[PDB]
Amino acid sequence: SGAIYVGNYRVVNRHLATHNDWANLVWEDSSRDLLVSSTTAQGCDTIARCDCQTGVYYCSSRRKHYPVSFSKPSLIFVEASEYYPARYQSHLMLAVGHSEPGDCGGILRCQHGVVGIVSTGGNGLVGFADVRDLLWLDE
Ligand SMILES: Cc1ncccc1CC(=O)N1CCC[C@H](C(N)=O)C1
Ligand SMILES: [Zn+2]
Repeated sequence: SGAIYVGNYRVVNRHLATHNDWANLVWEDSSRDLLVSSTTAQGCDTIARCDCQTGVYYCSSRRKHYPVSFSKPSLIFVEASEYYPARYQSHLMLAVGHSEPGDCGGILRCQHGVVGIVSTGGNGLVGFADVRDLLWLDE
């Protein structure tokens, strides 16, 4: 689990969104596994605006942060789960690293700020849903 809080927005994995997230929906994209809901309180996470391919991610199944090299956001084939049939997920970044299903929502950060959140995994490869292109998160 996990979320990004920026301005009056909450960014979460779409497959983990709550009834409150859907009742205050701002934007959602099944192809990216992203959902953004509105908040009353103001968040102060910083979103990275860059093309960094190195960063650090939080892995809750190990209570540890790991440094990783990751690919640029792209369309990647993702196996079926209880939340989606087999499909291509867009804006996804892969790295060699550990993850388990409950790790979804852990933040990936570079020197510029928040890059994305864990969204997929398996076979020792972890995938992060990018948020750097969502320029509206700051206004
Ligand atoms: C994160 C993880 N790590 C290892 C094994 C398995 C997983 C879980 C995983 O990949 N999923 C399940 C939930 C929805 C995901 C999606 N965006 O389609 C795919
Ligand atoms: Zn960066």
